[PDB]
Amino acid sequence: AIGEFMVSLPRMVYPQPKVLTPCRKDVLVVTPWLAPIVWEGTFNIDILNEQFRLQNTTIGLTVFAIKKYVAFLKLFLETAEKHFMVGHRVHYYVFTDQPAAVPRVTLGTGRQLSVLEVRAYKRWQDVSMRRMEMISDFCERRFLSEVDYLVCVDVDMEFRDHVGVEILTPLFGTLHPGFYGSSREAFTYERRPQSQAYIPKDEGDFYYGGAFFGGSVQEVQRLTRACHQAMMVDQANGIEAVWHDESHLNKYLLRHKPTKVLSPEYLWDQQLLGWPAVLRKLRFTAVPKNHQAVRNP
Amino acid sequence: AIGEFMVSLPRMVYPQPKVLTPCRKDVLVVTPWLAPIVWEGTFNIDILNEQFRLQNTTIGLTVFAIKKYVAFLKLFLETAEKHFMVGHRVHYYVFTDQPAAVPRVTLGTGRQLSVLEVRAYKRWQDVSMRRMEMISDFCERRFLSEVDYLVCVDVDMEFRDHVGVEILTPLFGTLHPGFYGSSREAFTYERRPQSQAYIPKDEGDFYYGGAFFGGSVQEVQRLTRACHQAMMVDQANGIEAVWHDESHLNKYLLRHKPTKVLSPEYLWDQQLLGWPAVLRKLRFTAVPKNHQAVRNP
Ligand SMILES: O=c1ccn([C@@H]2O[C@H](COP(=O)(O)OP(=O)(O)O)[C@@H](O)[C@H]2O)c(=O)[nH]1
Ligand SMILES: O=c1ccn([C@@H]2O[C@H](COP(=O)(O)OP(=O)(O)O)[C@@H](O)[C@H]2O)c(=O)[nH]1
Ligand SMILES: [Mn+2]
Ligand SMILES: [Mn+2]
Repeated sequence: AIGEFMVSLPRMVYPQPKVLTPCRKDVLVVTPWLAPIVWEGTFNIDILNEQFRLQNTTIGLTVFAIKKYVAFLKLFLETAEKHFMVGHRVHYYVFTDQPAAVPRVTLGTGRQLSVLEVRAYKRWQDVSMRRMEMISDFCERRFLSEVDYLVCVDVDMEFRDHVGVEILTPLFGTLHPGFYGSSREAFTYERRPQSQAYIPKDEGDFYYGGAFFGGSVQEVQRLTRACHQAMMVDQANGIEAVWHDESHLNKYLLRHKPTKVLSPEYLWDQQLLGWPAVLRKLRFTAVPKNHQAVRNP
Repeated sequence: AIGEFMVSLPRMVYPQPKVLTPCRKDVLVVTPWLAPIVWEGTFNIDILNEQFRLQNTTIGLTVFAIKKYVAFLKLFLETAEKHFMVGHRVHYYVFTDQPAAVPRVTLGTGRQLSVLEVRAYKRWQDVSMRRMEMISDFCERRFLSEVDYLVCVDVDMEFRDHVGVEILTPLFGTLHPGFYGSSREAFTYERRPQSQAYIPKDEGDFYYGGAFFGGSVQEVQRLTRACHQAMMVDQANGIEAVWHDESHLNKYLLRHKPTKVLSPEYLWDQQLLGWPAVLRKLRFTAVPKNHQAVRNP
């Protein structure tokens, strides 16, 4: 549940925090609005696991596998079983136009998977964008009654290392791996004022990735509905934002600041970007794909 | 109010966060449980002021002025008017055995003061300790219906610099200025197992000061009631914790981790400790006093 039951941590033995030693010297670990930026070295997972297990936390994970992207499910789910929220209650929600294509992946105790059938749009842009509507449609259907937090990710990915309760918070976004070191004017925000996703050149905190966001069910409902409604205004006006759902996500998180930000450890592409010294772990990574082949019949 | 009304920030122009530049190189700015540690340089007050003003936030400030400590009220309140939550709604709650001794301090718009008459205990230790019971007694009386957050401080103090909405969170404690650089075994926790405040030598995150804590009304109610109930168990067992309410506060915050920690900028004694380089601002500081004289007839 969320809202903090009154509970007490047990005695624990762990290293004392070091007030006069920074946990990272190379990166920003807190935003200007006092949201943690989650990097390895910022958290003691044992403390966090205790806190969230005592609250009996259930995490939902949404993933869309539409048309040829069903091919990504087996590795996605296998690796989620190794690395995502292990020890906590997990409910996977696989949205697909092909239920019979969902692989039979063996789940650990306390973990379940539901298949949600949805329609397939022709254009990959529309498939990607309509995730906001579909996630918002399923808050009342399932999520409010089944999970405490939702984590909403791309399927063309694999887990390689721990992704756990350190991410959980009312609202989070993830630093896009292409832009974490970039100046805001280089961010690929929507720059046309005729779109609802428009962000001027002198605004913006971060460039968040569309492939990994989440929060409490309430906050995810708000985000997804807002982004969908904004998309529909754009469609009525004959404009499609340059990066689709990601552009609208960025507008939303500029205006509604996240309560945690995940570092690019949580959203990476090793083929394109290697393994920089600033990433102590590569947690959730792109699986190589040929856009043209996989997005079209 | 608290619980986040759906609201949007206006357009704002401010410096871009620097992902690859730490906001402080000299101090820890986030705890191992991902609570911000509030130091100058960690926050953009303009963003935070927007967030909290859009939620129409009201902050209660409790202060006890019992027996001779009424002498501290005028400077406390005058300086709070200059530095505490300016621009936000504030409700001061002055607990005293002498209502006629509360000075007539001129308040800014949107700020009010209530005088709450309470009994005076003989021993200063009991006066200090019984604040927990009294704060807890006033959650149902006033606070739940009047304020969003409570800030609970010593009176023998003055504000010298900004203390604002950067502190606000469900539950906060403050690093005691005598111990922020100390190892845990040097912390003056209660070390006798026969007290409810007992903390073993291999446990503890920080040594929090009894003179400055707070949070949402709900969380402050929980803390104060727990500390009072623990005090009463100790009294029945013929033991008084070594540092009184501070010892019980430390036990509570070990077991129930705060969601922000304030640096010693927020609780300082310049006479005893000077102005170290690590303090960029001295915000809330001790007023010199002679313990023996001021605590006794
Ligand atoms: O034919 C498609 C196109 C997209 N997607 C979903 O939409 C997400 C976003 O698209 P994609 O991963 O192609 O975007 P990219 O990471 O390349 O920007 C995918 O991970 C899938 O979950 C899908 O299921 N089928
Ligand atoms: O006779 C007394 C003793 C204590 N206090 C209150 O209890 C707080 C804690 O006591 P004190 O400041 O003496 O503790 P110290 O800061 O010296 O540890 C004071 O700030 C007052 O708010 C009081 O009002 N009258
Ligand atoms: Mn993708
Ligand atoms: Mn004091």
